[PDB]
Amino acid sequence: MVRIEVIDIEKPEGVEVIIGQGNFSIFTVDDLARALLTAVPGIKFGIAMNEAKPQLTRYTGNDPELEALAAKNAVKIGAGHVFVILMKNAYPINVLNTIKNHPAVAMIYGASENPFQVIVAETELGRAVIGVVDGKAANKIETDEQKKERRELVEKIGYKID
Amino acid sequence: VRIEVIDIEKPEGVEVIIGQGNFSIFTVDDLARALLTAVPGIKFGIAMNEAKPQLTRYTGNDPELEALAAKNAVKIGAGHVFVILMKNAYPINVLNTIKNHPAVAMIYGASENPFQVIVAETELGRAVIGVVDGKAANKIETDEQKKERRELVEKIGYKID
Amino acid sequence: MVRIEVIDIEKPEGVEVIIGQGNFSIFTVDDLARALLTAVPGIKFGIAMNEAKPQLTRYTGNDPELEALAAKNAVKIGAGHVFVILMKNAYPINVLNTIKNHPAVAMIYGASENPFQVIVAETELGRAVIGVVDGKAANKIETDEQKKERRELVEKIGYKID
Amino acid sequence: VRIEVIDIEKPEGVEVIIGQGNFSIFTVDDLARALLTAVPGIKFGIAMNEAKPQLTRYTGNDPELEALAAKNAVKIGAGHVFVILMKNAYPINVLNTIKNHPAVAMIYGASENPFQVIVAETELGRAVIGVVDGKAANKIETDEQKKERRELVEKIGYKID
Ligand code: NA
Ligand code: NA
Ligand code: NA
Ligand code: NA
Repeated sequence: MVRIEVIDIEKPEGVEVIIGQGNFSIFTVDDLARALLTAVPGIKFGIAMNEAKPQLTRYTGNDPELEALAAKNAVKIGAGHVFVILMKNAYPINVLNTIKNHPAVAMIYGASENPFQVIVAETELGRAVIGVVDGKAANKIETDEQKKERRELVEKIGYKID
Repeated sequence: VRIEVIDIEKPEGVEVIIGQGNFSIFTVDDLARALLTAVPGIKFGIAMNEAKPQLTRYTGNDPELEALAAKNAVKIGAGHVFVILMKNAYPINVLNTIKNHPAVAMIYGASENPFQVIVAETELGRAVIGVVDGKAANKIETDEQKKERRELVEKIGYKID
Repeated sequence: MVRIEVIDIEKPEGVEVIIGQGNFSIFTVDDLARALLTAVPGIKFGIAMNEAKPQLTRYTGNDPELEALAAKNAVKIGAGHVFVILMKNAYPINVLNTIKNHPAVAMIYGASENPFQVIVAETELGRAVIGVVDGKAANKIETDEQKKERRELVEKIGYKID
Repeated sequence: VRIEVIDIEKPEGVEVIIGQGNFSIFTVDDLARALLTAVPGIKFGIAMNEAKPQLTRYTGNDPELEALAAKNAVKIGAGHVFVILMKNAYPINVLNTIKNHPAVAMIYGASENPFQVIVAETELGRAVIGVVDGKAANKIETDEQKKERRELVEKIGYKID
């Protein structure tokens, strides 16, 4: 059996979501949370990770609301060893390497603040994340003018040196 | 071999990071761009010495930290050494970004303590032989002091629910 | 590179300061100190002079306090071959010629008991004294009455002959 | 040539300085002003002989030292000679001030020793031909006496840290 379903990630506007595949849930949920604290001062987040054996969604973080939401999204996804992070006061570009560098992390499915979906397949054994829909799909290739625009915007955002 | 002890000049609260790299004209700009990705709002100056033309290159996003980074770098003089002075971010938030850079060999040290760079000089040029990162420890912590620091670490913000 | 900074001379009220440019620091700090002793009996002072090669501020004198202060001021000025003198029980007019006539002295930047500043320029090589602010600046020309006043005061101070 | 030996009259502890100058009416006053700049609190009398009116000019800031300086100067008589009697200052503190004066040619001697001025006299006037500055030495110091004077010089106040 292979039934596929689409899960809409529930998160408030401005909150960044990161979905990944890990190992050793009881240790990692806490250890990865500690690691996230070292990435950006003031980062606020919730992290939840699924443990297969007891079929439990573990969670922690340093923000009640994001913790509740991370756990809710994680248990819905259900897939074993999948972890969900919901954060604010930090961007994926400031934390992805910290996550990829964690010894119990296998991979990261995706990360952003766009409307986000997790595609899950369920078999007679359990569930598996087969992909993520990170926002709407692109359907046109940028023009030279649009190239200039994005580059000016990147500098305006703060990625500029003297 | 002549040995000099250079006091790093930096404002109170400013973090300094000294390292050894390569390809100065490219790296001074590229590492600066990388630092911008480490922590939003980070303010810094970075300078790096180029041997051939004997020039201290520099950039960043803060006039004063750039001038100070360049001053410290040229006083150190050693080729391919880079000096970073930053604020609005801590070493623990950026060291991996620096170690991850393809033109970086190593990082001598990083902190906000009174800092010194020990430099050796030969007939060719100079070499960083070590760094004095603050005062030296002279007492091993007691069990009570262990509890003290662990409570402080949590109070600083390193705590999870 | 040329960064300019202003250094405020730290000294007790009533203490006279003399800043100069010399040569052969290890010899001169001691020899000039000996010379000062011949200028006015009872003179108490501290003298410090910067030696470039070892980047050390040398000092001596015959007063612990003035010696510590002279060295503190000299090391912060930093400029090689610059010497700083802090004295009491003697006035500049009693010792300037002794200093100017020392064989290892190039010049004297200034001397007085007014609030005093040393303007220093720093390059990639080292530091240089580019000037001294000897007290507040004059902004008005004396009147004939003030002229009579200062002349009476000079006599009252003791510059009067029978 | 007649030769006279003049004993300088001065109280114990007073220092005498005899010199040869020029332009007496200006110099007696100007050199006195200069002496005041040498050491704060200096007390003295200065007299100088003017040839054409055959007058001994004098000034200073001490009535008795002035009277004595003038008496000694007129007894010496020689034109353009000046005599200084001072206290609250030593020759080592003022000799350069005197030598630096534009109207001073030379300084014959200076001390607090028993002092004599040897004067020669012609049909025109008088001339200082020398000074007897205290007793004459008759023994060369021993190595031990060297140590003795050097310790005394430091004790007097000529010592640095
Ligand atoms: Na897949
Ligand atoms: Na080393
Ligand atoms: Na100047
Ligand atoms: Na003679």
